[PDB]
Amino acid sequence: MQIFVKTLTGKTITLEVEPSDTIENVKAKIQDKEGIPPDQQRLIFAGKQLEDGRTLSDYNIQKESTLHLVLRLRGG
Amino acid sequence: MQIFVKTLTGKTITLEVEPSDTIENVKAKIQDKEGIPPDQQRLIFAGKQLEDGRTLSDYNIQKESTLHLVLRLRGG
Repeated sequence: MQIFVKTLTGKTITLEVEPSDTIENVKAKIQDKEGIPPDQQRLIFAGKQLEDGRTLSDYNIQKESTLHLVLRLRGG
Repeated sequence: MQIFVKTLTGKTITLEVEPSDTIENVKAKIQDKEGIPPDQQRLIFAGKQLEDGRTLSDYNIQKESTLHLVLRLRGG
C-alpha cells in the first residue's frame, strides 16, 4: 500500500509499505531510498511519536496515509 | 528574548530564553510553566529535531522565532 511521509523541511517520501509492516521496516525503506538513517528518523503521528516495534495497522495507518518525518541528527 | 513553542497538535507557549540558552534548558523552562517533562518535549525546527545539547543561537534561533513541539509518549 502506498503512503506519504512528509517532513516539515518540505520533502515528501512515497513508499509501498505493507499492512503488517513494522514501523522499524518503514524507516528501513526510507533508508533504502532517501538514504536517511532509521536511527535518525522520527515518525510522528497525531502529535505523538510512533514506536519502532509496532505495526502500521497498530496506529490505524492505512493506504494514502500521511506520516510526519523529523530528522533527529545526533550531535548536530 | 521570547520564542513561540507550538505543538504539532495545537498549542502556543511563550517563555523567556537567552540567545546562548541550551535546548535542554529551554525544555526545563517549559516544565516550570506547562509542567511538561523535558523527556517528553521534542523540539522541531524546519523538520529537523533540535539537539538537546545544542544552543539556540547555534541553530540560528532568534527572538520571536516559532518552534514546533511534539509530545513523545510511550507507544504513541
